[PDB]
Amino acid sequence: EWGFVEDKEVYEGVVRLTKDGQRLRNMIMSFNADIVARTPKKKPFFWPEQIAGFEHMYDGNDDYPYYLLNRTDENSGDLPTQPLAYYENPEVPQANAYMLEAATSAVKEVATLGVDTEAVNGGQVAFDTVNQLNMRADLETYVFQDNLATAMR
Amino acid sequence: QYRGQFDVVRPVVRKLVSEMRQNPIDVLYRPKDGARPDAADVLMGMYRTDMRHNTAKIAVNIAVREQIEAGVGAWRLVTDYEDQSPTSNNQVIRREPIHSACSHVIWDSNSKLMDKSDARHCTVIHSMSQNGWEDFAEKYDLDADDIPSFQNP
Amino acid sequence: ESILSRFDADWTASDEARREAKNDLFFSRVSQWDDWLSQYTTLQYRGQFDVVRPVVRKLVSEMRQNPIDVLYRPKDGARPDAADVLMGMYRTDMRHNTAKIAVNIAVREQIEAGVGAWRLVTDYEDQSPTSNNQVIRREPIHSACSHVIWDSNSKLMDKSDARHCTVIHSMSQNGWEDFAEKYDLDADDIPSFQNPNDWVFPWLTQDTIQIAEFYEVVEKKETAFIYQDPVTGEPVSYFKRDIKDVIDDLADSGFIKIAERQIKRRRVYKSIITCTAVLKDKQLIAGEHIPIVPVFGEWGFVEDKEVYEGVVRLTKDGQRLRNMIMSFNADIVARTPKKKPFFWPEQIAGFEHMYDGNDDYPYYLLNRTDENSGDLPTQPLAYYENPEVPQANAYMLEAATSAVKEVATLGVDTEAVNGGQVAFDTVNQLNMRADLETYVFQDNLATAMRRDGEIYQSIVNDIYDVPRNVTITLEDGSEKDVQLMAEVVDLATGEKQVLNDIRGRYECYTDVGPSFQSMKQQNRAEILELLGKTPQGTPEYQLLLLQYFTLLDGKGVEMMRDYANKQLIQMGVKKPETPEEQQWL
Amino acid sequence: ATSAVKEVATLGVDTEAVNGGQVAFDTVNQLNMRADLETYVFQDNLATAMRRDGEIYQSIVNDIYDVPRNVTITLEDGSEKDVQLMAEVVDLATGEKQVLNDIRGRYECYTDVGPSFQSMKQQNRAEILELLGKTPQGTPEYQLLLLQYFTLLDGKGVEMMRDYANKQLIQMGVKKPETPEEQQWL
Amino acid sequence: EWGFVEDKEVYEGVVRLTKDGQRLRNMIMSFNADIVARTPKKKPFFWPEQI
Amino acid sequence: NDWVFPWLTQDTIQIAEFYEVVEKKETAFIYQDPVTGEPVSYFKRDIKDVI
Repeated sequence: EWGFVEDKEVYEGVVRLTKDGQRLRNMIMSFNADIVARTPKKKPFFWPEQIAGFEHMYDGNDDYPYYLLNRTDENSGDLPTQPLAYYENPEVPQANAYMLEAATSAVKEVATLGVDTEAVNGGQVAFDTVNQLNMRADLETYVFQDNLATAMR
Repeated sequence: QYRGQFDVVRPVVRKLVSEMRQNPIDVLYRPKDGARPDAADVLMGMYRTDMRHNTAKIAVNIAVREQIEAGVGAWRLVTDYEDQSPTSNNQVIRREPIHSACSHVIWDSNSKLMDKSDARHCTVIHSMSQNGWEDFAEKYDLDADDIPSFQNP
Repeated sequence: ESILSRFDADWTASDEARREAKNDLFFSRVSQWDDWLSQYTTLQYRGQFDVVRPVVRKLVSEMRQNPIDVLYRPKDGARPDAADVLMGMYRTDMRHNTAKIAVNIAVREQIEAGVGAWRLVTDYEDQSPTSNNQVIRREPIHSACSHVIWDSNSKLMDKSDARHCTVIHSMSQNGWEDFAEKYDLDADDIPSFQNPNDWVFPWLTQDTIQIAEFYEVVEKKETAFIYQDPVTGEPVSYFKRDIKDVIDDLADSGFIKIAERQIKRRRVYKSIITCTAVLKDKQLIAGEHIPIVPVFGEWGFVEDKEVYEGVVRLTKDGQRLRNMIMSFNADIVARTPKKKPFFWPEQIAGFEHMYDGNDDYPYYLLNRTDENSGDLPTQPLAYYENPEVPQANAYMLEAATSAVKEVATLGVDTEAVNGGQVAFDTVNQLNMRADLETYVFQDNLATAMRRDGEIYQSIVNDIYDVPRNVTITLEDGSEKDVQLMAEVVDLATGEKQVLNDIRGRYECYTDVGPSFQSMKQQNRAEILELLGKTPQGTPEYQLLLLQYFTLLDGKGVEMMRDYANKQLIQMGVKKPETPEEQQWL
Repeated sequence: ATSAVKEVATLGVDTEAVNGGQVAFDTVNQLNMRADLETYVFQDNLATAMRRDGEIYQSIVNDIYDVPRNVTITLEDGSEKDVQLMAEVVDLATGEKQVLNDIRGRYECYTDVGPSFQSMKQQNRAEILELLGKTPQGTPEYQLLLLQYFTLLDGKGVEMMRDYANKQLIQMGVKKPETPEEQQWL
Repeated sequence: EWGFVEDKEVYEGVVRLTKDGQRLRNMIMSFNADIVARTPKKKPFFWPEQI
Repeated sequence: NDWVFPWLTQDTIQIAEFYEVVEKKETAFIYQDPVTGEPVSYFKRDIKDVI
């Protein structure tokens, strides 16, 4: 089942509809599986002197006190500085909502074929009419070419 | 990185494969009144006295899936005229569809529908099958070094 | 290089692991052990995820639709053997396992994993000769196809090619005493195979000592009726034909040859495949009927071998995120020493015993008295964090809700038909009844003869040669009782082992198809409605008199067989099997 | 996390009525019964016979008859003569054999595997999971029901199938009870 | 009647999902029971000059 | 017994008796020489079909 105008017969098909259309799914893969390399590396930064200590810090030994801090700082005076923001966030979760919904809608479209309550001259479709008989490609029982016959004895 | 999880498009056509239940469409050789019905003595045994237990009814479906997947072809036959101990009329024909091997096959002849005589037989090609190679025993067996050269896909 | 045959052509298969291990072997493992492969730095405390199994099991149990019970199939073409007394073909079949249930443990994994059948001892195992019938069949055991890659496969189940391909079980030890039933073998067959250890040998199992048994391998036998000519003395007189007639008969003219199925023979030299090792010294076992039926499925791929079907890979990386959220959550509670109570403990931790009793109203630790700094307030009521509550992963997986389950997709419909029976019913019924190789007419051991013709009565045939007259039953008689009044004791035609071909030897009728047939199934199975198809009538009830008996094989109810059959009189309905009731005058 | 526990406890989720929930685990049952019988009845070496399969002493009653002269038969009339278990002439061929050995009697009588119900007039009376009253009726369908609701066989008062049927109604003859002797007159 | 892998094998139970299937419910247990003893007296404190 | 574990009970007091382990019984009466050598005149059977 192929339609054509140009000498290369082009298919007519279903699954090729949404191929790149639903790459909208891979945009969750383009964030958490790929550009997640932005990894938080969250540092509370206020008074650990210089950040490089001995290995005890991130191994979590039974010795509790985390104090690294002592301050006599650079000369400016009467002014703060606020690190608060830190690193990054998840990406603006709005505009991505309807894309997947449209793809899935086009998907529930292909689940509608000859839809009936039930029965009432049921669900025969194009593919049945074309696929019904290879028995009629097997139609041959000496139907035109007759050779074999009973011939009692 | 980590890819090959996508898939998930399948189920849309999984509804289209399952209609096979009604694919049989049972009907058996309705006679006419213009021929001789008195010769019908053998007719009542057509599905019986020759081929009775028949697996090939599933072989239709093997073509049914690949159909929506891709084009549907046809393949080799072993003559149904067989065995020993001759018997009565006993004729029905068979064909068992295989899976694909039509991929790079290129046909330009007619390729619409064939009820009647038409083009006889033209082109059959398979790439990297095995099948009846070492089974040459009963056909010709002279040399068979011919083996044309193609650009393999 | 002639004798060696296919193994050198089969080395490209078993050379090394390549891609047919990592990709394929996921077929049967998904239900077991774990998922992740390449991703670096995987962490601990969850060692068995499952999160596959719920997919397959229930739907594997959704294939149970296949009783398909219709039996004792009568032959409609001509007389089947023995008729009324032969009903017992299914005798030993229905009692234990086989097609009724054991197909459960037999088929097992097909769509999820590789499928097939496994070993057997001899063929027909029952000892004692007797009058009854017998049916015995396969009893495979354990899951030996994982690493198996066996190639001769281009086609189908029923193919006429080399039968059952090749037979090897991966490793067998108990079997050491199982094949001990042969004659005094040196017991060391010492095969050398390479099962890749990557030279560090992670697993230590050393099992060896494997054999293979057969005699006729790919026995090639065709019609080939006397095709050759004596003139010119051509070599290679090996016979060939397609259709018997062609040239028709040159016989009555000339060319008398007349040799029938006696050949001093050469056979194909593929032998117990190996380079330098062969034995082939006087062993004979039956012939290859081989009722053992390994089954092999069908799905899409270029050609030759395949990466076969599985449905679970949609979820595998939907699984990974349920495992990775424990990488984003359970770890940070361990990364947090929970609260560090320092706002101006200038003296750090002194007086440790103030942590003894953990009450101590006078906490202190606080004085100021320091260098020049200035007042710089701090508000870590949020501590220092950029907290992200998992809002993204939730919806990322909400589109994957049904797709992370993605199964049990079948059997969805209102009611009745258009239901949950897909090709797998007819494909696994192809795992059941579709084998053409078993059939009936096979003649090997003595199951073959029924009456046998007695192999005697020729010597007694002289009675019809007696002179004077020949007369049928006369002169009454009284004590006769049972039938078979015997003087001539003569039959016709002949009785032998088999019936030849397509006469009398047929096996099983119809195909996959209706569950209703011609024997008295009306009875107790109707789910919704009941009756109204055949209401009352005056002849109707004398029609339904003989119908409704459900007996099959009963005991107390058997007087049915009497009926009115004493005197046929005005009814004379069935004209039945046994003359013994009806023959009195 | 709740969605994990819902998965494992589900076996054959179904609505109601037909299309039941039988699993392979149900078949452990007759794997256990077969784990009994074929470990017992598949070997009978000694005791099947009650006393040595008749003790083979009684054969001595054969003493005078096989002599070629005439043998006494044809009881003159008789009324109460019909009672079971008497021995005078004792016309019988050979005798029963113990264990298994040569001829038939070795291995017999096992269950018919299938749905829940059985038949000793049972899946006749099954009904249950599919509606009710599936029995059709007709005018002489009550001669099928001259058996009526009789069900449990050997019971004391369901025994009506025998005594009530034992004499006067024998003009019918559809019955076949277990009763030993009868005959005699009216 | 179960599946198989090799030889005879570690037994597959329905409890293989239930091992950690309870998961982190227990984490809400972490904040309450005995760990108030770890916390030294939630201190309501201000302007307490009593020296 | 993992020798570090405090658990008390050690002694057992009970046993069992083997019977058949790889013990082969054979009948195998047929098919060997009547008179001349009688070497290995008794051995197991393969096919039951016919001589």
